[PDB]
Order: sequence, then structure tokens, then C-alpha cells
Amino acid sequence: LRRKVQEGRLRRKQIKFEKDLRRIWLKAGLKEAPEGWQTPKIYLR
Amino acid sequence: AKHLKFIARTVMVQEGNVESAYRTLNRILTMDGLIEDIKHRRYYEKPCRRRQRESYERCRRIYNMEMARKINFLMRKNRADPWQGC
Amino acid sequence: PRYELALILKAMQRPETAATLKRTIEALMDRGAIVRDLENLGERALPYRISAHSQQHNRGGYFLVDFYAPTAAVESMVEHLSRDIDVIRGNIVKHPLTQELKECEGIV
Amino acid sequence: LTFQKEVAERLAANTGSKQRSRLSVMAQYLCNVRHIFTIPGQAFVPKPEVDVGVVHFTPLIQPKIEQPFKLVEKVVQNVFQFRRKYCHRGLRMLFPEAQRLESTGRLLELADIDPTLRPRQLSISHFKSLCDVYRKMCDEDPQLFAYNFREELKR
Amino acid sequence: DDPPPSTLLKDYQNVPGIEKVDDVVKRLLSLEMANKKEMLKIKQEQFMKKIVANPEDTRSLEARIIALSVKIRSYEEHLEKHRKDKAHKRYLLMSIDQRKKMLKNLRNTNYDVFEKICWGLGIEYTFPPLYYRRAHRRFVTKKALCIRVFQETQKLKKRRR
Amino acid sequence: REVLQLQEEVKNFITRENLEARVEAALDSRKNYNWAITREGLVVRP
RNA sequence: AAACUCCAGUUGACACAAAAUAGACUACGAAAGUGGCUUUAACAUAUCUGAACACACAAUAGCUAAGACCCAAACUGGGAUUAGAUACCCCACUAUGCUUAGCCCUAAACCUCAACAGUUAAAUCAACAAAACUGCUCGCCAGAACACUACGAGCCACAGCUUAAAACUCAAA
Ligand SMILES: [K+]
Ligand SMILES: [Mg+2]
Ligand SMILES: [Mg+2]
Ligand SMILES: [Mg+2]
Ligand SMILES: [Mg+2]
Ligand SMILES: [Mg+2]
Ligand SMILES: [Mg+2]
Ligand SMILES: [Mg+2]
Ligand SMILES: [Mg+2]
Repeated sequence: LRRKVQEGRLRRKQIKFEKDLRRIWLKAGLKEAPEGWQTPKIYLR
Repeated sequence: AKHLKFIARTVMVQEGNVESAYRTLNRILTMDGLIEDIKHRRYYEKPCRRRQRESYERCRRIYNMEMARKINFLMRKNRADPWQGC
Repeated sequence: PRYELALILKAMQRPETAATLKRTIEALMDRGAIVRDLENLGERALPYRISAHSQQHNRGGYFLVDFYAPTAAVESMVEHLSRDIDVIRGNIVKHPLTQELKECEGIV
Repeated sequence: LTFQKEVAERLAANTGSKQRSRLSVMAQYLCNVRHIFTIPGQAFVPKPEVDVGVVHFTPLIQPKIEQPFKLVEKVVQNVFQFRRKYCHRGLRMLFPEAQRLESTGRLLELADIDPTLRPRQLSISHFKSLCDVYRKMCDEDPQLFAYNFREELKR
Repeated sequence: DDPPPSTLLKDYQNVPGIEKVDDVVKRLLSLEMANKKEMLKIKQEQFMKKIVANPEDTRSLEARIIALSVKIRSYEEHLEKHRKDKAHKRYLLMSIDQRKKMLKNLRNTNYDVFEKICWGLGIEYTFPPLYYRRAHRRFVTKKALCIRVFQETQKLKKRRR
Repeated sequence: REVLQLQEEVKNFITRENLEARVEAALDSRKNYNWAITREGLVVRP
């Protein structure tokens, strides 16, 4: 059960990272992400 | 195995005195440390225990020698009283 | 540097021993060695039985080859001494004379 | 029943509890096991150096593995004999040496088990699949169930 | 490149009449028949003659830098073959740090000698990083996105104007 | 002095020309490296 | 008692294992560590201090692939044992101890003495430990427990390792 909670928290952390990254280019004025940009999954093996 | 036999740890019997030859062989093996090695090699002695034992034996020898030297040095004084009465 | 090769050769007759000595010295020179002297210690019973090249030896001829060789030759020479079938045991050491005899004042 | 604290936890260890071992699966595919409370060692009149746990067993209406007890015992013991290694290292000791590599792969393929799963991470359904495939193998080979790799290594 | 094997030892190079000896003597007194340390000494002497104004003064910063550079080269050659020698990896890294410190001192003290040393010994001086922090995965990813977004914004502004 | 000593010593080195002669001479020779020491510190050669 | 009797004794051939005596020595290395022989490389710095995170290392245990296997041995079997036997004795045999290439990064990792420089005059000095101090620098600590914990963050680790609190409670520790 500690595995499930930890994996859910890792998903939440990845979502937070993506959301901050999105905030950056939205504030920069870009309607979409830079061409070819894909947020990597850095919190999963 | 690869060595010549009847040279190492070999004692000759004199006048059929087998007992004296056996006891001399025992003395040789004891003073060469072979007996202690055989007795110690029956079971494995852990390295830390071996180190502690060696240190204890060395320091016991040193302390005993120092105490014996002190006693021998102060034994010269032990004699009849030359100023008895006073 | 200066090296000493201690060679324990098979107990053979004079012609075979001479040929083996020539072969060893030729290998030394082929690897770049300058040989100083070849020295005979004699044929004697080995301190123990030595099994070399699928043959057991109890006696052998002791020889000393003093030479100067490059540092790279030594290893190569060792390999050759492993393949020669008439060598019971060959070992290269730094020549004892090169080591400095440091002087001592006695026991403190 | 009362057990020692460690044994009670091993009996009541979930998939991914450090006390997960043979006893956990062995008790849990047959019984609902509940480690209720623990009694410290100071409470026993000659005081031991260990604690005491109280475990409650309720037999399960539908056992989670429909197999003979001794077969499941062998499978679980061979799985858990190397508790920190990959599971296949434990399953491969169920078969003779000659057919070891082939039979281990066959068992894992038919059972649909990831070889990189460790013993402590294997749920009771994985053990169900492994036990079923091993039962089929033993039915196809009368003398497989009597194999003891230590006796083979004796020779 | 190393000195040729026929090079004579530093100890036997100024002996009078050393050109009048037998070829066997020349080989015996050469680098071919000595350990690596003599060859390193010859390298150090060559560097000193090439770079420093007074090749005899070994107590100056430039001479020490040359000696440590020779030692660093020797450690690199050793570690090329001995990949798992942790002690000599440590020695190489510590020697590089010490040479960097000496180079900083020389640059702050004597720029002409510093430049001559850098050219002669093939050393490219690098200034230290200002901050020492871990560049973890999140940080590098976010930095790369920031650079990409800046480039895109530059393109958009260029198009606008 | 060392260079001169090496010069004089090189004349006696073994070469490809004198390999046979020196090998046979060695085979006709024996050297002893053994010697003993007494309690008084005196060398006793064999 | 089980076990073996393809057993045991002499003799001969024969390791990818670990290294009597020396060593009553106290050496090498930054530490961890290092005690069979030969050879090749080789043990930084001509001020000092300077990091949980930067850069390189870290006993034993543990994990990936391949390999070796004498002996030892967690577990696993069997033998013998009272009246809940011996966990402890005996036999057999695994992971592991070994090598190659990667991980993991913890120890009573301790001389339980932070690094350099200096002094022995003082009152020597709470106690014990290991005689008492000075100068300078970095690191760390401010009642107990909660807590080698929770959360956050990072990590070849996915339970792991590092950093590390708060609420309630007590007059103590
Ligand atoms: K200690
Ligand atoms: Mg420093
Ligand atoms: Mg800090
Ligand atoms: Mg480690
Ligand atoms: Mg290991
Ligand atoms: Mg084994
Ligand atoms: Mg072990
Ligand atoms: Mg410090
Ligand atoms: Mg924690």
C-alpha cells in the first residue's frame, strides 16, 4: 500500500512539473509549447 | 609433499629410549609453535579476535617482564637489618 | 635496468645444456638485452620436486645470467622462459648489486 | 493464537511488507489473517527479550489457490529461498539441471509472470498461476515433484 | 611526444668525452635502458629549456608548474592502462587542482610567464564556476525549456518587427 | 669515473661473436655464493 | 544415531581457493584498508583553513549479468535429544565468501580527540576518559520525547540512502 501512495505522489509531482513548464511558455506568450517540445517523464524509471 | 621425507620433524632414538625421543620431539614441536598452530587451526578464529588476542598476549608479556624486572631490582634490598633497634 | 636471471635447467648432458644456454641468451639479445656474464652455480638436487612440462625433476643445473634490458623486455622474456621445455624454473630479479648498501650506526 | 511479534507480522504481511516471506503466503491463500495487537515482553512473569503478537485466522470460503497443499508449499519455498533475488532464480531450482533453463522459461511464459519480480512483490494470484502451471508440468512428468536440487548436488 | 630512446640520461649528458664511447656504452647510458622516471626528467628539462628564462631555478612558480605538468602526464599515461586504479585517479585529480591553483597565482602575478607556460605546456586556463549546485533532471529540463521558449520568442518578435 | 669504469667493463661483456666460447667457459666453471657468519660477526667462506 | 562403504591407509599426479613461521615487527595509505614470490607503472601540493549537496573514493552485508567451486556457510532437509527437548550437538547442501563489468553508499566507518601554528608558564584540574592551555579557521549545537520520524527535495536506490520539522504532552531529561 506504500507503493500505491508513492506512485500516485510521483504522478502528482510529474503533473506539477508539467504544469509549471506550461505556465512558463503561456506567460511568455506562446499559445503552444515550442516546436517539438515534449515534457519528459523524469520521475518514472 | 614435494619435499624429501624423514628430514623434517624427525628424531633418532638413542639406546632404544623411545620415551625420551618422543618427548624431545614434543618439545621441538612446542617450541617451534607447531603445536599451538595445530590446536588453533581446528576452528576458525575471526580476524578481529585474532588481533585482540595477539595484542593482549604481547602486552601481557611486556607487563610481566617489567614487573619481574622491578621485583629483581628491589630484591637486592631484601637482607638482614643492619640498623636493628634503630 | 640491470637484471639477474636465475635459471634452473633440466639435468642434461653438456651439449644439450650448452645449446639451451645459447638459446636463452639469444632470446635475451633478441629482446634487446646486453648480457654481462654467464655464471654457473653447478648441478645439484633441487630443494623439492618440481613438475615442469609434464616431467618431474629432482635435480637441476643452476645458472645466473646478468644483463641489462629495457623494462619492457622482462615480461616478454618471462613468456619465453615459460615455453622452453628444458628450463625447470626461470626467474628474473633486479640485480642485487644495484640495490644500495645503506650504512647503519647500530641498534638505537 | 499467540506468536512472537516477528512471526505474527510475517503471518500478517501484505504484498510489500518487509516481513513478507513463506509464512505470509502460506497462511494467506487459505485464511483471512489479522494481527490484532502486541503484548510487550515485560508483561510475562519470567520476562523474555521479545514481544508477543495475537493473530486471528478465519478460514477463507474460496481458497485463493485451488491446489494441493504440498505443491504450493514447494513452490512458495523455492520462490522465497532467495528473498532478495529475482523470482526466476528461485523457480529454476524446481527442475533438474538438464531441463532447468528450458523449464523455467516455459513456466514463466505459461504463467504470465515478469522475471524481474522479486519474491516479496509476488501477489497470491501470481502464485496461483505458477502453481497451476507447475501442476500441469508435474502431471506431464511423474518424477518432477520428487526433485530436491540439494540431493542432485550431493552427487 | 616522448624523447627518443637513444637520448642520453640527464646524469650522463655533460660528462666530457661522452661522444667518444662505444655504442654499447651509449645504449647503457640511454633512456632505452632506464625506467620511465629518467624519461620524465628529460621531458621536464626540455620544457624548462623551452619555456623558463632561467632553466636552473627550480623554486619558481613556472618550474613547479612544469614539474607538476610532467607528473600529471605520467598519471594520465598510467591511468590509460589502469582504469580501476582509484589511488592514481585521486592523485591525478589532486595534481590537476594543484596546477590550477599555481596557474591562478602565476596569472595574478606574472602574465607574460603565464602566457608562455600556457602555450608551451598546452594548458587552456579555465575560470571556475561561480556556483556549485546539483543540476538534477528537473533543473536541466526546465532550463532547456526556458532556452527554447526564449528562442521562439525571439523568432516571434523578429517576425512582428 | 663511472663512465670510464663502464668503458673498461664493456670489453668483457658477452656478444654474439663470443657466445660459444663464453658458454663453454661457464660450463667449465663454478662459482659459490655461500658463506656463513659466526657469533662474533666474522665471515666464514667455504 | 543418521551418513558413506564408487569407503579408509601409504604412494604418485593435481586449483579462478587463501596466503604457517618471520610478526615479541608497528610499517605503507586520504580513509576504508594493506602481511605468499617476481617484474612494470607508482604514492599531489615550497603558506594555512576551506563543502550533507561540487569533484573523486568508501570494511562487511546486499542486487544485476557471465564464469569458477577446495573449504566455510545464512536458509532448507535429515539424526539425537526433555516432557513444549539443544536455537546451541551431528551429517548433507544452497544464497554468499572468489574472478570479470556495473550498482547499492551504510558501520562501535572510533584514538568516540575537526584542520594548521604555538606554549609548558601559570591557578594543573568540576568528575571520568586521554596532562593543561593559547592563536586562527571551517563544520555543528541551544530541555526531554514526538524523531536515525512525517512532509518537501534529491539520488541506478522504489521499503532503500541524505537532509529533516510541526501539533499534543512533561518538569524534568
Ligand atoms: K574504536
Ligand atoms: Mg586544503
Ligand atoms: Mg554547509
Ligand atoms: Mg561500499
Ligand atoms: Mg559481494
Ligand atoms: Mg556455493
Ligand atoms: Mg559471507
Ligand atoms: Mg575539516
Ligand atoms: Mg526515512
